[PDB]
Amino acid sequence: RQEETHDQLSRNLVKRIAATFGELTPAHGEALPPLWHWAFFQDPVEAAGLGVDGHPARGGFLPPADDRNRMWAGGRLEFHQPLRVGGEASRTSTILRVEEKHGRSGALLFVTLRHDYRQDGQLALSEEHDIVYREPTGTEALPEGDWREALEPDPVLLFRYSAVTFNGHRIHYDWPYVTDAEGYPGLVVHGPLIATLALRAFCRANPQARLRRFAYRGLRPLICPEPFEVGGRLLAAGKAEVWVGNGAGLAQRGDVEFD
Amino acid sequence: APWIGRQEETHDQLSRNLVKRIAATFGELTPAHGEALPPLWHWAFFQDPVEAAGLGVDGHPARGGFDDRNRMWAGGRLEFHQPLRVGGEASRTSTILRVEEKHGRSGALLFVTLRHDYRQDGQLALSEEHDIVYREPTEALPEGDWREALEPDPVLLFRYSAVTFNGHRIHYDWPYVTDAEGYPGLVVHGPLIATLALRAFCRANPQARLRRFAYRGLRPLICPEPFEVGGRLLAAGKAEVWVGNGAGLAQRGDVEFD
Repeated sequence: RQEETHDQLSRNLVKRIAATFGELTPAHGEALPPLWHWAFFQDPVEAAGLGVDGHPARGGFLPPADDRNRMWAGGRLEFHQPLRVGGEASRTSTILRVEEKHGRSGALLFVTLRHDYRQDGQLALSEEHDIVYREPTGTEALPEGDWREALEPDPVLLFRYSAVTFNGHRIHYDWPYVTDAEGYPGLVVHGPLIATLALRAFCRANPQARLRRFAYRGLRPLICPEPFEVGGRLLAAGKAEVWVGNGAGLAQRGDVEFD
Repeated sequence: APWIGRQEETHDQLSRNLVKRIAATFGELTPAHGEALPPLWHWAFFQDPVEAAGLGVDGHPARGGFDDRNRMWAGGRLEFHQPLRVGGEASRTSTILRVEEKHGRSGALLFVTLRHDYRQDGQLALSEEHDIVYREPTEALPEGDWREALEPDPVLLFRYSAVTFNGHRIHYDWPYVTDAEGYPGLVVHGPLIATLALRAFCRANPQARLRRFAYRGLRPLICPEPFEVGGRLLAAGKAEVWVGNGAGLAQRGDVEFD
């Protein structure tokens, strides 16, 4: 069940994430910005090990030759101390739960991974990640908030985010595939990309906040290159909500707790 | 004022986490800490990407010496002094060696040659020239001593762009590469097929100690067309390598070794 892997949070890759987001590259020993840890702990497989969608070949939990579309659906993180640039870190991972649910387009499989990240023998971060497999497929409207950021995705941004995460999933860069093969209108803006943007905006609007908890859940896919915004609002001291959306409604919602 | 001769230095760590991603892209073994970085994998490193706001429309950094022309990796030459070590620090000293613009009947052609010298632990490890061409949008496969058959796909191309953190849209943005730059499909990277061509030479001659490699693109290789790499020995310590398919050669190169 449990698997422990290791990585260096090396500055060369941190530079590439920072450039992707248009942000500064922290120096050795400084805090890895929130959710940039997704660029690390990658153990990619050779092509023979890959599935048609570019991800690692679908394993035992799925039926043979599963045609369903895989999606990064949401997750939850608990923040204890920042991981630090230039240091090593271990990730202890486990499949927490697998579950069949009944979706709008048919039955969808829900996989929840749990990861614990340690540095210098201390737990820095705990995460749950929800992965969904669903069949080829009226959200809440964009509410008013205390901050907002307008964004305009393009394929270079999406390609770069896939690059720093070394995610082979073809829905983020292979336009003929994402349309003809899995039936989307165009490229999908990564769930974790917009989560990072929404959390980043909260932090900008709240620079003294010290993150304790972040939850995010996708509602509908965002398609490149349609403009969108990230927003949020304080609900109470140390409590905020965030969202990602546009004129067609919200694509992602999330919850922040902080000190 | 003179564009050539301005030296710039950059530093990196040849960290194994990115070596694993290169190894996976190529389906090769992942060298252990402290072993040799395989030939031409140095291209995954020394990346100083620019922020999204300083990117040109083709996904490369914006042109400072301006504009609408296609940029292409034309060729290069390398001299191998000693292998770079996985896990070590390394430095690259770079300069513009030569610049030429010709205003001919097919538009203006801008040719640029960069020089890179790579040092590790106070020793020169590798020297490189890289030829870049800017140009307005647009032989048979010989018999040899060795050959390898290859089928490109967009994941491969995406992965090679990822490890080189190369934003150029011709390697992954199918609507751009066709409509905007006039190719028939995704372009298989020159450096990628150069790595494949040299790697197949090293496979067929595992005792060969590389001294020099030269490569030149001849025509774009388009994904997903099957292609093959090969080459043959010309003389003691001399080989030629090539990349091509039924449609003709896409790249040639020369290997000197001992």
